[PDB]
Amino acid sequence: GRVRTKTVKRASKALIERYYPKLTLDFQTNKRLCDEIATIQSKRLRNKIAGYTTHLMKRIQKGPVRGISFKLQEEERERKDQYVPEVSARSNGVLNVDNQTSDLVKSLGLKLPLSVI
Amino acid sequence: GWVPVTKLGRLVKAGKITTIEEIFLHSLPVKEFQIIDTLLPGLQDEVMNIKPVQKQTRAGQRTRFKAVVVVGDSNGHVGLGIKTAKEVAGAIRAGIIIAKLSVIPIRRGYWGTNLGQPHSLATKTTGKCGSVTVRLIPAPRGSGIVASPAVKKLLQLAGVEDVYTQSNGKTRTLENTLKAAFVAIGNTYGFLTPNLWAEQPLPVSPLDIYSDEASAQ
Amino acid sequence: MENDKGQLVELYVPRKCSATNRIIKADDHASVQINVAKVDEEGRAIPGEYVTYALSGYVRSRGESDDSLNRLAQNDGLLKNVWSYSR
Amino acid sequence: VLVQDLLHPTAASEARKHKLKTLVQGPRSYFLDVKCPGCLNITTVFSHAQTAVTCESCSTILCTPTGGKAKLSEGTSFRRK
Amino acid sequence: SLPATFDLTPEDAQLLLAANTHLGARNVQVHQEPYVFNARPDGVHVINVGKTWEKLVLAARIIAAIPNPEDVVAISSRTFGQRAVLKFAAHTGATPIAGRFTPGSFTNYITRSFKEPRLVIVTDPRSDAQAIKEASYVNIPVIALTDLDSPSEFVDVAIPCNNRGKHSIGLIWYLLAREVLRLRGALVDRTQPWSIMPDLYFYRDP
Amino acid sequence: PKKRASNGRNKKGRGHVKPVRCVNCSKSIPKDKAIKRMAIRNIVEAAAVRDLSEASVYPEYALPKTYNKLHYCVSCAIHARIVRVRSREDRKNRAPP
Amino acid sequence: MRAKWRKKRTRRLKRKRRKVRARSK
Amino acid sequence: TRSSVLADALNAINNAEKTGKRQVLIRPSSKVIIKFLQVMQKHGYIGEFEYIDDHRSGKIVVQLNGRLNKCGVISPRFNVKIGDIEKWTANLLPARQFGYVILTTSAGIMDHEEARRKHVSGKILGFVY
Amino acid sequence: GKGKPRGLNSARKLRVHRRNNRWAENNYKKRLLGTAFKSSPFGGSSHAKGIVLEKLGIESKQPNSAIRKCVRVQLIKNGKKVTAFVPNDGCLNFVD
RNA sequence: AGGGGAUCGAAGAUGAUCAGAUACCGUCGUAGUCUUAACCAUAAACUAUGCCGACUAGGGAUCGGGUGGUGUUUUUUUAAUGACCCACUCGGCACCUUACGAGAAAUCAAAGUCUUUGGGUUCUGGGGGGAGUAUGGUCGCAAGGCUGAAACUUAAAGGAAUUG
Ligand SMILES: [Mg+2]
Ligand SMILES: [Mg+2]
Ligand SMILES: [Mg+2]
Ligand SMILES: [Mg+2]
Ligand SMILES: [Mg+2]
Ligand SMILES: [Mg+2]
Ligand SMILES: [Mg+2]
Ligand SMILES: [Mg+2]
Ligand SMILES: [Mg+2]
Ligand SMILES: [Mg+2]
Ligand SMILES: [Mg+2]
Ligand SMILES: [Mg+2]
Ligand SMILES: [Mg+2]
Ligand SMILES: [Mg+2]
Ligand SMILES: [Mg+2]
Ligand SMILES: [Mg+2]
Ligand SMILES: [Mg+2]
Ligand SMILES: [Mg+2]
Ligand SMILES: [Mg+2]
Ligand SMILES: [Mg+2]
Ligand SMILES: [Zn+2]
Ligand SMILES: [Zn+2]
Repeated sequence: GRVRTKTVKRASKALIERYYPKLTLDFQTNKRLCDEIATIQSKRLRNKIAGYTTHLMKRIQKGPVRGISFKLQEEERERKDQYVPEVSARSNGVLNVDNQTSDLVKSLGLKLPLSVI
Repeated sequence: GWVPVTKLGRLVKAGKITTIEEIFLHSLPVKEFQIIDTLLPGLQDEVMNIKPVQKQTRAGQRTRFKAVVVVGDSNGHVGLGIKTAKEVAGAIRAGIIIAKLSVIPIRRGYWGTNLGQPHSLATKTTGKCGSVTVRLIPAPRGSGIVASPAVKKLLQLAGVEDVYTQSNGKTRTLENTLKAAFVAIGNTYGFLTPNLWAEQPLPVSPLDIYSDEASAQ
Repeated sequence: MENDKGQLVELYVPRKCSATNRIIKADDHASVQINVAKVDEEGRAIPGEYVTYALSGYVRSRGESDDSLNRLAQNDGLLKNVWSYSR
Repeated sequence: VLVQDLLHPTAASEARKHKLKTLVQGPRSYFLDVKCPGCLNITTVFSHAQTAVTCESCSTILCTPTGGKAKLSEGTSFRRK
Repeated sequence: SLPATFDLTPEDAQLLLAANTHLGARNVQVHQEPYVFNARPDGVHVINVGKTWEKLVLAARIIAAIPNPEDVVAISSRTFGQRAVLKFAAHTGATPIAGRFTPGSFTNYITRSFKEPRLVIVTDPRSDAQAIKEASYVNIPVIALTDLDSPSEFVDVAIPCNNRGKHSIGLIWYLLAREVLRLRGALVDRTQPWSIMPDLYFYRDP
Repeated sequence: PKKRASNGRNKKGRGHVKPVRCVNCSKSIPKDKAIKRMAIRNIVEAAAVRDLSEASVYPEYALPKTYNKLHYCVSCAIHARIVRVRSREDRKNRAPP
Repeated sequence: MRAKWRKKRTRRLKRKRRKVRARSK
Repeated sequence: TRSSVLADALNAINNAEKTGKRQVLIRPSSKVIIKFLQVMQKHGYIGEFEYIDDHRSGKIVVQLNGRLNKCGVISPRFNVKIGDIEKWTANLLPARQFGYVILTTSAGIMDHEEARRKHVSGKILGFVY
Repeated sequence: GKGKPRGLNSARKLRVHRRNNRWAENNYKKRLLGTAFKSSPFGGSSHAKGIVLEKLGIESKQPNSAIRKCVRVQLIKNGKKVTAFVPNDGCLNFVD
């Protein structure tokens, strides 16, 4: 069956790591990119490579790849991860504690908003 | 050119640490074999043994050599290395490197009268490496190292001058015999004689002091 | 270690653990050295200057490295009401 | 653990130990003064009495014995000392 | 030693009770017992939050002192504190480790991940034990977020938590960052809280 | 060297237990040993409940079950693969499959 | 041979010898 | 049945030291124990120790200060002639420069250094280093 | 502990018990039982001379193969017949 | 020895199988298998691990006992009482994890507190064979048990683990 070897996949993470935004989703343009940015000893290997690299591209778009990150995705992750809400804790109705934990509050030097369970 | 990959080698290559005891003092784990190479030239290495052992292919046989190496100045610093190689003088080299990595501080002492610089040992100490167990006893001046040639040579390079020994177990398994004579003369600095009862402040550690001159870009 | 004429022989004098007074071996690579910051007039941690304990491998391996360490802080002031002798 | 006030154990833990295993061994048992709501006789007993104790007369019964703490018979009073 | 400033202030304990760090492990362990304040009926174990805070500040004290900011490796592999050890790492230098710890980290220098930190801060001693274990091969101290049933072996200063999720790991990590910023650096006049949100250390899916 | 700290099965604290007969090859093994299995089934079997439920009188009728505790020598339990040679560490696992 | 069949063999030997000896009071 | 009492004492101490503790419990409390504990404190191998009055034979809490390697008993309490102390110290002491072999002489219980001075001897109790 | 009595008054046991145990030591028992004087072909003496009865060509053990030249001698002092090896090339032709 | 003698079943007999098949499998079946009154004194009679004492570590079950719980559940009304639940605690059958420690390793909470060698104490071993033989004694109706050599012979026999 058609299971791509490591020499192929290795060089797929390689091109994606580096030249990500220069890459595409279409076989034919990448297939040409591989000739500029990289040296590959035979067209079929080059094609095999270029073909897996693009398969990856087509699925990196629909969510990140389990072991692959690059510049523009790292930026993408920083932003979207820095979401801050309207706070939560806050408090929306005092502090809801049971007892003993109250005894912990009292036996400490603290007033706080009351509640017993 | 030595290009240190660890924080420690950096602070060594810089002349920022001048003594090995500095490393011991802080129990800093040494990893680059050049650290000791610089911290301690004039460190002779001795070839103990090179007996071949054998295994199998997915069928038959396996030839490979087992080199045993002792490194030591002759002054409180000794190492022990054991390596196997596909080659001969390959393991030998590799062993030495592995030996220096093991270089340990020796607490020589006085048999009695503290006249004119230590000769024997602090105390009776003993080590054990699976079955073989060696035990060294402080000795009068003129006694000398009373041990089986191998163990003795390890003790010469160790910096010991006079000491009594007593073996136990299969002392014919040389590799095991030495590794315990090693464990033995390395356990000296572990023993709480009343001198060290004295209170100390504990130094700051060259890893925090020269911390700037330590880390990478 | 002295000698004939009192001169300080013996290559090096080893640290002693601060929870068991037990010598820190040159190969005791689970032996740890904590460095805690002294704080000047409110807030600002004084750089360069530490309150420092040393905890040996054996204490740490047996998991005593927190309780023991805690007693040590509370008794150099660094803690209030956490450790408690009588238990 | 590792360092502790052996000479001064807590109380709530000293009361959790076995009778013989405290700092100095001591009995967990007491004595009750027991009478019945009819008579006026101050008959003092032991927490783990092994005998069917009665009031001086009246053929009454103060407690029945067991595998431990005695069983004060039905309606009866008791102060502990 | 430490001024009345450094004392509790019910602002924090407000957060700590609300972030529910005070709720702890049903079955404890023998080393965490001083931290235990009391046991609720129906098997619960109330941590003494003041203890937590006292140790937490102590952690900061040590996170500081150590010179260079970045060789203070802060570790997680637990989801619930991966963003947290990132956000902390954002503020104080402190090179972060979220996800796979990769054995051969502190030992083994040939690796493409050879950290040589001067201090380690962990979130769960259990699920990160391989980091804990490895630290002890190479003299590195360990700050750690224990609960009541946590493998206290090969840690050092330990801050009690809930680490059963939510805000309990977020807050402690957040709070740590606050006092490492307070002490030295830039936050100052510790009386007033922080512009920086507390829900910044939390976990999402979404 | 010893292979199980269970030695053979589980006694520990007795010394002797009555022996049972192997259900299969009629051996004799101590009940404390003996690979034991229950064998509860339906008399009518799978395929046949159809004709059975059909051909009967009675409102649907409650199916009887047949019950049988089974006992096997190590020899016969192994061969009929009721139990299998597990790994050095696998052997430890007392867990039911 | 098996330890116990060895044991058997020698319990037989003894009887044989015991009876050959017997042959003189 | 208990046999030496000064055995189980020294052992507890020895045991408690090894496991990192800085306090022990010693039941029961013989005078021989205390005098030993005294000799063992005179050179600070232990710290403060406090008798506990059960209405019985006693307990003791000894405070440990590290630096103890082994406090041993020797049983049976052999007969040591004066020039045989030289021999025991040879055998069961770490170095010529320290350590102790405490005895029982008619001149009370004492470390071997002391007996060496007062010129006395008797049985052997054990050793400390 | 140890499995040997340690009493200050136990010498008898420790004494007889080893005396009892020296017997498993071969060299000791040979000496005590005077095997030397009894079963040994010499008296115990380091040498003996006897008269050569016949020449023998005993073949070697495995894995060797040769004809070791020996002689059946009859010892003068006690008439015992034992055989002895005759060392070195063709020395067997020196004895008759 | 008496009783008993269903079952299974040494010996034996048979049918198969095999080159042979005194076997394994199948069939018949003696003694035996049970009991009483006498013997016997041995088993891998095993945990292949003496007993009493002390000490060193973490966890969950479970058996017996006891204590504490304005806990649950049981009635005709919610008391006693029974079972059950939680914590504790002795004393058990064990299990789990650990590994400071021990070991040749397998592994071991003892097989640890042992060259930093001593709590008290009973027994046994001292290369492999010859050999549990010979001999003597003793007990036994007997089978046998207990006690138990040497001449000679021999360079290994043996353990644990590893890779084939
Ligand atoms: Mg041995
Ligand atoms: Mg087998
Ligand atoms: Mg069984
Ligand atoms: Mg049995
Ligand atoms: Mg047999
Ligand atoms: Mg027989
Ligand atoms: Mg027969
Ligand atoms: Mg002839
Ligand atoms: Mg037949
Ligand atoms: Mg016929
Ligand atoms: Mg036949
Ligand atoms: Mg027997
Ligand atoms: Mg015991
Ligand atoms: Mg336990
Ligand atoms: Mg009670
Ligand atoms: Mg039981
Ligand atoms: Mg292990
Ligand atoms: Mg040969
Ligand atoms: Mg084998
Ligand atoms: Mg194999
Ligand atoms: Zn009354
Ligand atoms: Zn079967």
